[PDB]
Order: sequence, then C-alpha cells, then structure tokens
Amino acid sequence: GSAKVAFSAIRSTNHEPSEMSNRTMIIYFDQVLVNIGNNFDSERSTFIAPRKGIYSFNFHVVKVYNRQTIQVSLMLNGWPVISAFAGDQDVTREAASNGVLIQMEKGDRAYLKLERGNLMGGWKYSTFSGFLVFPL
Amino acid sequence: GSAKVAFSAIRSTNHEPSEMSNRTMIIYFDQVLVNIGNNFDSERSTFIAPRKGIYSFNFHVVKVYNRQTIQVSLMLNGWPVISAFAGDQDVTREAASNGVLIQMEKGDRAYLKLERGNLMGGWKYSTFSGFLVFPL
Amino acid sequence: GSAKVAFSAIRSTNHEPSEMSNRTMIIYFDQVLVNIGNNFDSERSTFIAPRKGIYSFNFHVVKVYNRQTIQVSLMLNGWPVISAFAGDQDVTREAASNGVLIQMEKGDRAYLKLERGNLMGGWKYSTFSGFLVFPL
Ligand SMILES: *[C@@H]1O[C@H](CO)[C@@H](O[C@@H]2O[C@H](CO)[C@@H](O)[C@H](O)[C@H]2NC(C)=O)[C@H](O)[C@H]1NC(C)=O
Ligand SMILES: *[C@@H]1O[C@H](CO)[C@@H](O[C@@H]2O[C@H](CO)[C@@H](O)[C@H](O)[C@H]2NC(C)=O)[C@H](O)[C@H]1NC(C)=O
Ligand SMILES: *[C@@H]1O[C@H](CO)[C@@H](O[C@@H]2O[C@H](CO)[C@@H](O)[C@H](O)[C@H]2NC(C)=O)[C@H](O)[C@H]1NC(C)=O
Repeated sequence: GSAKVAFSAIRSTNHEPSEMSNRTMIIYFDQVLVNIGNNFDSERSTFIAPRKGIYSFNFHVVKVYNRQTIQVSLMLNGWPVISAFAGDQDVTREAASNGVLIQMEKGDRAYLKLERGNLMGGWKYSTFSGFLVFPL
Repeated sequence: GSAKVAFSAIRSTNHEPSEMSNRTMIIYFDQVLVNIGNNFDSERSTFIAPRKGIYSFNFHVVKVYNRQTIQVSLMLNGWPVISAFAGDQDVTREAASNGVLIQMEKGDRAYLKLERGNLMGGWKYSTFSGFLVFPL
Repeated sequence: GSAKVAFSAIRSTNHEPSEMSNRTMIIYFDQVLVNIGNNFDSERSTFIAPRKGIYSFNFHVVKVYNRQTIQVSLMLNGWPVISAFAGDQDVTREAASNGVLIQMEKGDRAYLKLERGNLMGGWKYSTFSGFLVFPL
C-alpha cells in the first residue's frame, strides 16, 4: 500500500510556454495519466518522494523545428542527475529521452528542466513518469 | 505470484510487413523473450492485462531509410496514449522510442500501431516490453 | 530484502576510452548512483544477477561528432539481446537508447558493448540502469 507509488504525465497540446515556465525552465505536463499516492504535483510538474526508496524515472521531451537544440535534465532537489539532448530540424518531431534509478529521501523533489534551448513551437507528446521500485 | 506479470519481445529480422499488418498497422514482434503469466499474445503482438493495476510499457521501433518518417503510438483499447517519432535518412538505423505507466483493468489491451509512415525495409532491432508495477 | 536489487550508473566526463576498453569494447561508467545488493561490478561495468528472476535494463549511450556511427548492444553472457543505434553529426549530442526485460539465472552477466563504431570524443551523459522486477 504505502509502497505503491507511481505517476505518469504527458503534454497534450502544442501550446507555447507560459511566462513562469520561461523563468523556471521547468517542463510542464498538463495531462496526468497516473498518480498513485498523489505524490506528483501537477501544477509544478514535480514528483515529491513520500518515503525513502529507490525510484525509477523516464522522460521523453518532444520538440519541433524552432531554431534551437535542447538539453533536458532530470533534477533532484535542484541538481541535474541525468541529461538528454535533441537537435533542430524540420523533417520530424524529435525527442530528448533518458531514464535512471536514484535513491530519494522523503520530501526529495524530481522534475525536468530545460538546461539548453527552448520549446517554442510546443512540446506535445512529451512524457514523464516514475515509480517507487522499492522502499529502503 | 498472480502479481508477477512481464513481457519482452523483439523484431529479429529485417523482413517486410505482412499483408494483414498493412491493414492493422499493428507492429509485429516475432521473438518473445519473456512472457510471465502468458499475457502477451504473440500472434497479435498485444498485451492483455490479467488484472487491475499500474503497468509499465517501453518500446523502441527501429527503421531504415525508406522514404518515410514515422509516428508510433502505444494504443490502449484502440486509443493512443503516447507517441514516438522517427525521421528518414541513410546514415543510421533510427528509433521511435517512448515509455509510460498507465492504469489497466482486466482485459484491457496494449499494442503498438504505426500511425504515420511505414516499415518497408524491416524493423529489425525493434523492442516492446512491459510489466505489472503493482496491482490495484 | 534479497528481492531489492537495483543499479544505476553514468558517465560523468568526456574523457577518452582506456586501452582495455578498446579491447573489450565494453562501455564504462565511472559514477555509480545506485547499487542496492552490490551486484553491479563498477570496474567491469557489469551487472551480475544474484538470483533467478526477471530483470529490467535501460541504457542511453551519448556520443559527440567523431566520424563514426555506433551500434550498442546489451550483452547477456556475451550474446547481444537488444541493440540501439546512433549516427554522426555536429549539431547535437545524440544517444543510442533502448531497454528490455530478460530472464536471468544466478551468475548471469549483463553489460553494454559497442558493436559498431567508437566513442572517441567521450560518452559523457551516458546512462545504464536495471533492477530485479521480481524473482522466479
Ligand atoms: C518565452 O521566451 C521566448 C524566448 O525564449 C519568447 O519568445 C521570444 O520573444 C522575443 C522578444 O519579444 C522575440 O524577439 C522572439 O520572437 C521570441 N523568441 C523565440 C526564440 O521564439 C516567448 O514569448 C516567451 N513567452 C512568454 C514570456 O510568455
Ligand atoms: C504493404 O504496403 C506497402 C505500401 O505501404 C507495399 O509496397 C508498395 O507497393 C506498391 C503497389 O504495388 C508499390 O507502388 C510500391 O513499390 C510499394 N510502396 C512502398 C512505400 O514500398 C507492400 O508490398 C505491402 N505489402 C503487402 C500487402 O504484403
Ligand atoms: C583506442 O582506439 C582509437 C581508435 O579506435 C585510438 O585512436 C586512434 O589512433 C590511431 C593510431 O594511432 C590514429 O590513426 C587515430 O588518430 C585514432 N583514431 C580515431 C578514430 O580516433 C585511441 O588512441 C585508442 N586509445 C587507446 C589505446 O588508449
């Protein structure tokens, strides 16, 4: 029970970044598909760990042609753990994708941040998900 | 026991799409590596959920140069949950990859569908896998 | 307890391949983020399964422009289970990414091998992780 913890969120439209998102560079997901434990904060697109354990995260951030390459980082309490990268071309939607397992303590925060480049043109089809693999 | 549910499948050759696959646009995996619970239907390349829970899925669909870009969607009972994308070039094999967690009920179906483009030239090296994270 | 098994490793610098790595073509990860059970051998960048079960693996191998395309394979006791691919360009860091579930027996070994191409220029930002989904 207290060890069933999972979330899943997607970007459902190609609408543009909000003003606050330009300031945080935190990547926003409007449609929450799964939120067992209610530990993902959808306003802030941030997972907050309810207990000590090993957590898994995956993300795929989709961009269109927009005169920019990007770097996306999964952030743990404001420090980048992993990054992914995408280029700039008009042939196809393209994704920055990566995933990892990390230890988190209670209250630890995980979210995605655009380190380099921007998502003007939208980031429809973007995904972010994660779950407690086991408590420690 | 009834909560150990996992599958894994790959495309082992670069052979071309069958006639029926042209009609469904459902992506076929010939080699099943894991099938605990026997809940993946290999003929139809479809996972059928044996019980209510949160399930994880991952896929990577590999294409060669074939004058087409692709969009691949994970389908839940015929509705696309996530998509991934790949372009068209002759430099390298390229993948449409994405993954997500979703709630499924008993009898719910998960499979992959080519929404845009085709896989003439084969989709060798393609992978699809998933598992019950926990029952609900 | 004996069913909590997880690792996570990354490549933290853009330093070049060592001589021994040129001989094995085994991809090395210097920073180990998670190692529950201590079943990942960091010197050899190899996970050694402590018991029979279904294990999940994910990897993303990041390259720079280096006049080479690559193929990366997850190896199970020296045989490639899945592969991923990346091309060669100077626009952006690019990744060969894939993931899968496999059955392993006790003592089985999982590691990543560069089947085609090389990682001159470094493979900073590369990731490799995996966990026991359940014992069998
Ligand atoms: C968020 O930031 C982008 C830039 O990253 C803003 O779009 C730019 O606006 C400037 C100044 O008006 C123009 O010169 C460019 O046309 C835009 N640049 C790009 C790269 O598109 C965008 O409007 C901002 N959105 C807000 C604050 O809501
Ligand atoms: C499946 O569909 C493809 C097209 O998506 C078929 O290949 C095409 O066949 C047409 C008509 O004969 C030709 O004009 C083209 O040479 C082919 N197109 C492409 C894009 O390759 C393919 O044969 C079909 N396979 C079946 C029904 O088994
Ligand atoms: C590991 O291998 C690469 C080649 O894969 C070595 O770099 C090459 O060295 C040769 C011979 O001296 C040169 O002709 C080229 O400049 C290099 N090739 C490439 C593709 O960069 C590298 O030094 C080796 N490193 C070792 C043994 O530590």
